[PDB]
Amino acid sequence: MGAHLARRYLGDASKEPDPLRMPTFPPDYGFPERKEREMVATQQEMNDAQLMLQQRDYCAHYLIQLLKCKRDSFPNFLACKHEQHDWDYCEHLDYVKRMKEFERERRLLQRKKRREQREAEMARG
Amino acid sequence: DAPPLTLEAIKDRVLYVLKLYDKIDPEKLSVNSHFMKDLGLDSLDQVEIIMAMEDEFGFEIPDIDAEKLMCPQEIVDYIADKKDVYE
Amino acid sequence: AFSAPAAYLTHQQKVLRLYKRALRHLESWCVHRDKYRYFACLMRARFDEHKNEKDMVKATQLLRQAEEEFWYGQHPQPYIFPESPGGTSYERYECYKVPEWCLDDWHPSEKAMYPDYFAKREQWKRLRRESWEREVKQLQEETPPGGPRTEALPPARKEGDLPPLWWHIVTRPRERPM
Amino acid sequence: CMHAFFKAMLFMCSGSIIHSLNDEQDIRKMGGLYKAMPFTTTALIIGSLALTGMPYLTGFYSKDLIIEAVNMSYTNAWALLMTLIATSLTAAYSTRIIFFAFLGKPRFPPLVLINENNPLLINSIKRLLIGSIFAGFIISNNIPPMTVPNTTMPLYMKMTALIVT
Amino acid sequence: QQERDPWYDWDHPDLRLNWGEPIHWDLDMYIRNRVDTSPTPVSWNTMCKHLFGFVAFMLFMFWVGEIYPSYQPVGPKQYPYNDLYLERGGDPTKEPEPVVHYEI
Amino acid sequence: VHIEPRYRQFPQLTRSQLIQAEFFSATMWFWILWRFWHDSDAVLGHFPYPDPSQWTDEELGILPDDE
Amino acid sequence: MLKIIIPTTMLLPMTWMSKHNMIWINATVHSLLISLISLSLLNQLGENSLNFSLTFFSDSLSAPLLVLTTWLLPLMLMASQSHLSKETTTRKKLYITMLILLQLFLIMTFTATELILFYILFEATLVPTLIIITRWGNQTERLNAGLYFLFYTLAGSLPLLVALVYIQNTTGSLNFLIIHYWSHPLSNSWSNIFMWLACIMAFMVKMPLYGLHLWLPKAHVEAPIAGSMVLAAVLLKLGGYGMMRITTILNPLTNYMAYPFLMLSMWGMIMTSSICLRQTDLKSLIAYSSVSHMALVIVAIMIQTPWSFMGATALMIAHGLTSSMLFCLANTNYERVHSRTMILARGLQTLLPLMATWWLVASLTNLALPPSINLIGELFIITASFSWSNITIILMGMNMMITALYSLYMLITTQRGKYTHHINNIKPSFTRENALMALHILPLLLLTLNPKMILGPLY
Amino acid sequence: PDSWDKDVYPEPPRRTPAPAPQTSLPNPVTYLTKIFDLLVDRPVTLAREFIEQQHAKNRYYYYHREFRRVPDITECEEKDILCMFEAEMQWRRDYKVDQEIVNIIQERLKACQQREGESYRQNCAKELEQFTQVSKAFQDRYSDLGAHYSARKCLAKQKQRMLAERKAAKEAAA
Amino acid sequence: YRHSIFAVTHVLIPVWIIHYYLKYHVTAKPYTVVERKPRIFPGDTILETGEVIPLMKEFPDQH
Amino acid sequence: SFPKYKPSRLATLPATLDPAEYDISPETRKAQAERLAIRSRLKREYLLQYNDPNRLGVIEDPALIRWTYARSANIYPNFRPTPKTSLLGALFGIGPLFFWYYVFKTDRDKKEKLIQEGKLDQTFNISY
Ligand SMILES: CCCCCCCCCCCCCCCCCC(=O)OC[C@H](COP(=O)([O-])OCC(O)COP(=O)([O-])OC[C@@H](COC(=O)CCCCCCCCCCCCCCCCC)OC(=O)CCCCCCCCCCCCCCCCC)OC(=O)CCCCCCCCCCCCCCCCC
Ligand SMILES: CCCCCCCC/C=C\CCCCCCCC(=O)O[C@H](COC(=O)CCCCCCC/C=C/CCCCCCCC)COP(=O)(O)OCCN
Ligand SMILES: CCCCCCCC/C=C\CCCCCCCC(=O)O[C@H](COC(=O)CCCCCCC/C=C/CCCCCCCC)COP(=O)(O)OCCN
Ligand SMILES: *P(=O)(O)OCC(C)(C)[C@H](O)C(=O)NCCC(=O)NCCSC(=O)CCCCCCCCCCCCC
Repeated sequence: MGAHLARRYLGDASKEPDPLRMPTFPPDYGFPERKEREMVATQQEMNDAQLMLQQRDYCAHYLIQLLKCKRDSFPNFLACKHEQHDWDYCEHLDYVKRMKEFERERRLLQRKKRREQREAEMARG
Repeated sequence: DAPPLTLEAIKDRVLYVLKLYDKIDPEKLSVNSHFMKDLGLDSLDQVEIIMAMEDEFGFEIPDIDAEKLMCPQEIVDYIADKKDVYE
Repeated sequence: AFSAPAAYLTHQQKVLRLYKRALRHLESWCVHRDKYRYFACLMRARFDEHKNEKDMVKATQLLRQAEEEFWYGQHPQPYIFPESPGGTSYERYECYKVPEWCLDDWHPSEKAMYPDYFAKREQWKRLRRESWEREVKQLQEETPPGGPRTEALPPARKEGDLPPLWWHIVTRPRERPM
Repeated sequence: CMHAFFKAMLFMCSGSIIHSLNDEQDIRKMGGLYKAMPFTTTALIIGSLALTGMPYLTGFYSKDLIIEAVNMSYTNAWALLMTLIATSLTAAYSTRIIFFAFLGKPRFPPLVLINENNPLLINSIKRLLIGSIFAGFIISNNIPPMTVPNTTMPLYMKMTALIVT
Repeated sequence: QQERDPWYDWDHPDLRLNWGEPIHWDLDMYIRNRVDTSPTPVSWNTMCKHLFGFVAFMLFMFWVGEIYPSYQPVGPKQYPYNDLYLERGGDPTKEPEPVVHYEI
Repeated sequence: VHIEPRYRQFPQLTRSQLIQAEFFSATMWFWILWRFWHDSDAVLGHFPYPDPSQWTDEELGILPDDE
Repeated sequence: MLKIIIPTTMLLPMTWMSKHNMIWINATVHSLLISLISLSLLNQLGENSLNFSLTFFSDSLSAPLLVLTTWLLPLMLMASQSHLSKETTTRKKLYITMLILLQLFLIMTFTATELILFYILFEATLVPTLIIITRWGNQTERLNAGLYFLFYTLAGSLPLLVALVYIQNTTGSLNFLIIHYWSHPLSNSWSNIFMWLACIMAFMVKMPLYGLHLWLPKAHVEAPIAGSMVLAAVLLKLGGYGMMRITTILNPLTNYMAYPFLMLSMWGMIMTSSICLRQTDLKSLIAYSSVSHMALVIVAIMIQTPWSFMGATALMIAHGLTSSMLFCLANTNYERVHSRTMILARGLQTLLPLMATWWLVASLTNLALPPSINLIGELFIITASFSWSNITIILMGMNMMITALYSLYMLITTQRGKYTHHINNIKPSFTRENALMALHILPLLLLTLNPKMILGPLY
Repeated sequence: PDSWDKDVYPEPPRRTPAPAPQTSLPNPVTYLTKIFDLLVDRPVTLAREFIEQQHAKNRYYYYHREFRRVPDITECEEKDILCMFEAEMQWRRDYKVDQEIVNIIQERLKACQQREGESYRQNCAKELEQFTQVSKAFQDRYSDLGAHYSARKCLAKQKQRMLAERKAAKEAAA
Repeated sequence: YRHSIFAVTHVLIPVWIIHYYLKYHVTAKPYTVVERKPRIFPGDTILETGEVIPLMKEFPDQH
Repeated sequence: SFPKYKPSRLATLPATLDPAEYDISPETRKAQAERLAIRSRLKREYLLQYNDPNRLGVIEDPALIRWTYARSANIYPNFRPTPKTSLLGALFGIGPLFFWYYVFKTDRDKKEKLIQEGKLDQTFNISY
């Protein structure tokens, strides 16, 4: 649900992003120097922790810490609130980065539409 | 589970319903009174009386049988026979 | 159930059956007792309005239109008493109904566990055997030469007899057998 | 698991009502049972609240997360709409059961045989009633995290299940 | 037999038959456990139209919701090591095409 | 305990069943209030939802249209 | 095999020399002893067969069939002594003699190592069966049933004799071992097509194939209880054993010639189940169920894979036991009310509870309920058919649904509901009948416990 | 345990982490493990000690049957029934041994899947390739022989495969 | 007393039989009981070899 | 007025809505009387046999005997090959067989063509 669905369906699907094909612009297009994401947990550490393949994202170190916390304080199932919050906050930051990627895709698409309209008008005139 | 029915209990309940009927005078109502010969009701009144008894005892009297029960004693005998009441 | 049916239903019988069915379905629609009382009185008002009608053709047409109205306005899921044919408790205790002929195949030890019951049962069996000839004779004396025109059965006309064809009616299994 | 708990309790309360009213199963003939039958009344109310997703009963820890995941997924639009309408209709028929069985005036036959004072019935419903309140919290907090949560979402989308309920 | 009267004293109460009366050719399928032809509150044609229309409308709307899915305004989820190339069973000898995710 | 059947009257109740029903309704409501007092994030959420309109083109890496 | 063959030929003089009241006791006891002795044949090998002599040999396919035959004889004696109380001593001994002769022919049939001796014995089984049917059957139609059975079988089997002697002239031998080791491909020619037809048509009639099956309801309904028990449990399995044996010399022509028979088998499986749904007679219902199961076995043999042969063997043994038990149950009901109509006697659960339990167990095995060997065989055949093609699953699933439907329909109709009011002679079940049902049903569950004993040589 | 061969049925070394409790609360699992060891493990161990003492007094041995090799169907002359019989029996025994080899490899695969757990797709790649190779060879040998399979039919299948491979090699070298 | 006789029979005898069957018969053959390997986290102590699994690198911690 | 009810074969017409129920002729009444007389005669016979103290066994039902006979043993004597019978028999007995033959033949031909062309996924297909 959301207004983006209304914009894409009852509107300009060419200006709205396509979730199954995003991104369509180069990651450095408009970013002069862009840094790669940092991964804390290593492949061997995630493999040892037996993280689910969908849980082996960039937040996996907080998940590993939460699992270790819950194992050690077993009878007290209410003792890993801080580890749970750290994992949840890392997931929140990852999600807002996904939202930023979507918004960048949207305004890049509409900038391309404006540029091509300007070129078309210049060619016509 | 539930207490068994008795002839006196069935009689009491049928006469109770009939005394709560407005078109029947409770003073001249007896267990042998006829609904139309000496109470002055009609067929629709008898239908409503039988339906009231059905609601009272929680079971249904088929139309073939209900059209003949013209007496509180007849109703008592019918219900006792259907419920296997002998005392 | 207990009464033998006739060849046809009279107009009055049809009207009364429609009255009862209509009141039951109205009660199914009108769940609450006060609302049911109100609309039941209105329904009886309609029946009493058409109560006095000499033209039987008009009376039959009124009944036909009332039946059509009922079929259109009937409750899809009318209330049924649990023990009634459509009910939830209908025929639940049929697997517990066993006959007395099934009773007499018992082993002698089993019958020895109930000495007093089986003495009374033997008395009942003797009573049944002593009356069968009188019952069949009474049945064949009172029938018309053509045959039985209805399913009704006569009572016992004498001080020592029993109503013909009584055994299974009298000894039918109890409504709550086990 | 959560549905096992509260649905079993709901069926047991329904059976208690049926038994106390001489094998009657029609809500049109039930009535007055709120005061007539206290313990089964409170048990059925707790179960129906847990079924509809009361914010901290045993049904909240599963149904609320299911609705959140459905709203936040790349799903069929018609499937999402039907799921939300079904949540509303769940609240609706739970209301129908309570309203027609427990509130109001009686409609059952005048011989009142209502009796829910058997220790077997009370203890069985009591055991399944504690679970319908606390078992969701215990189970949810003791199982390992087997899925990534939906930490960030709009407030209206967060409160969708409660609003439709 | 379902249409037969239930309040009558049949000889076979469960089958709703009397002794000696003619038996329908298809009694084997018209028993109360089998095909029922009793009248219904709604006409059969109306039942068919309503049922078929409901199911066809639901099928059409599921197809429509498939070609118009509902989603959230987010980009693809990102996974660390070439989208977890080795975790998903990729060949250790062969070198995957690198997948690089940048900050934003 | 033996409960005598009533005819056209409210059934006989028991102090034990009344107190048990009251105790368990109170237990449910205490639990709901206690959980809402502590874990209010489960109902109202925990992290704010970003507004994409407030993100600058400079931080989203969008160049000026003329450029 | 002589240690099993000679005791049967000694059952004969013992039967004729025992006293007038000890015939049933002697026959039953010594049949049980011979069954126990025949249990030793189940110790088979993994490489080859048990080559006893030049004339007889045993295999993983023959051994369970022999055990089933030897076990079925005493059960037939029990049912027979149920229904033959008023007979004279000479005629009782003649009935027991027919049963013993049939068992001897069946033993030598399953253990015969030559196709011609196998033919002679497998045709010799017709005479005792025909005599039993047309002499000790109850109704008028036993004569027509015997005619149908005899002439169907002979019309099927005479071209088989011609083909067998032709193959002996062509290759020099009809020994099964030699024709297995010296087999050659059958080229696609009209002569080879008609040789294939002769052999397969003999055994398809014996099976029976759908469309060649009318003799089966005729004979199984009109035969006495022992005749019904041996017709369904063992005599139907001569077709399966023969088809499994003789298809050694029929390849690769079986790949091309099996289409009509597979189509007939699958569609007729559906059709006979649907017939079972609407049968007014109990014995006819059980007979048509037998036809459906044998259709499945025919499919297994024709697709001819190692997984299909194991399923075919398992299904043949399981069907033998289950159908014999069902016939016995129906016969007890008939001996009560003297009618085969299914709706006449109802409420038999509230009149006879333990017989209701036996009915439940027999009907639960008739439909494939796991882990019964019925299901094991059906599932192996279904898997092999799935590898053959992927719409055989559609036909097989439809057949399983209809089988469950008619089995539970039979159970509900006979046992549940309310008893017929005027049937007042339902005496309590006899110890003999109860023991008969137990002896039918316990071996089936034990075979479930040890299933490799009935999976055939391909295991 | 010396019951089976660790080379045939390998298992990785078991790395069990040491407990690192961080609470004063007692461990119900530890208490129940102690109760289980007291009530169950000790009686069953005593019973097994008694039974094993009784077994050691009646020690006796059974041997594994050894089959020598015999000429195969390739060497057997046409319609030489005795050599054909010996070759057919030998081929049947080899077929059984190959079936059991495939069973062993499948057991390895299943055990590794369960043991690795949530990272089986990467950690069981060695067992998957071994199963693939063994199953492919077994299929190429005994794939479509039929219900009446024999050494002659398998020889014909192998001759057909060799002819096809020779033709493909000639076409490639052309 | 009733539940004491019930508990020893119904719980104790089956658990004895099953533990004997599993320890000495089932687990005497390869791959009969397969356990999922325990999870290992950074900063752990492997008991089998007295090993120490190292901790993770420093997190880019926020707040 | 009210919408009318359309009877079907599987949802028949109620007796209260049958137009003939409200048009009763004096011959209709005597037909009803004759039917009731037949039922009463049969009921009397059955009840006499049923209540006989000396009867042991099954009261044979001639109607049931006739039904079972008509369902099985009287069909072929009363069968004639007509155009309708011949066409229905040919269809229901031949059409399914050839339909299934075509389906399975086509499926197996496609499977064998893929096998020969060597582009059918047959890995791990050990059991056949
Ligand atoms: C050895 C045992 C048997 C084995 C048989 C195997 C095959 C052998 C074939 C030849 C047999 C020899 C001939 C016997 C003729 C008998 C005739 C007769 O009167 O029989 C009744 C007679 C006694 O009755 P009865 O006092 O004469 O009164 C007669 C009245 O009719 C009584 O009045 P009723 O009215 O009650 O009687 C009427 C009855 C009277 O009818 C009869 O008695 C007629 C019996 C059949 C006729 C003979 C057929 C011969 C042709 C060969 C096929 C025979 C198979 C059946 C053999 C039956 C043997 C009795 O007729 C019917 O009921 C009509 C029934 C019609 C259908 C059945 C008849 C046909 C069956 C055969 C056809 C099927 C063949 C299949 C193919 C395979 C063949 C192998 O039985 C005997 O005497 C028994 C004979 C055997 C005695 C034992 C011998 C051995 C002793 C011990 C040896 C130990 C050896 C060493 C062991 C080591 C330790 C020491
Ligand atoms: C662990 C296995 C051990 C089991 C050993 C069993 C050996 C036999 C024991 C059972 C035999 C039963 C009877 C034992 C003694 C008889 C008792 C008695 O006196 O009663 C007789 C019992 O008579 C009988 O019923 C006959 C049955 C006894 C003889 C049948 C058993 C012979 C079986 C021989 C077994 C050898 C087989 C081994 C070779 C295998 C062959 C394939 C009198 O009864 P009726 O004659 O019927 O009365 C009427 C007279 N007016
Ligand atoms: C979708 C299901 C289709 C099933 C298979 C497809 C086959 C075609 C459908 C049935 C056509 C005929 C098959 C056999 C049916 C026999 C016809 C019948 O039963 O009636 C015969 C009539 O048949 C004849 O005697 C003459 C033979 C031919 C007439 C019937 C066949 C005509 C079929 C029309 C051909 C198709 C039309 C094409 C239209 C466009 C379709 C794309 C007797 O008449 P009555 O006495 O009235 O008995 C009926 C009692 N109610
Ligand atoms: P008692 O013997 O006094 O009965 C008197 C009778 C009625 C028999 C008369 O003597 C009589 O015959 N009068 C003339 C015939 C007659 O009454 N005709 C009219 C009868 S039908 C009528 O007009 C009433 C119909 C109105 C109600 C229709 C019901 C439909 C509603 C169904 C709704 C169900 C869900 C709400």
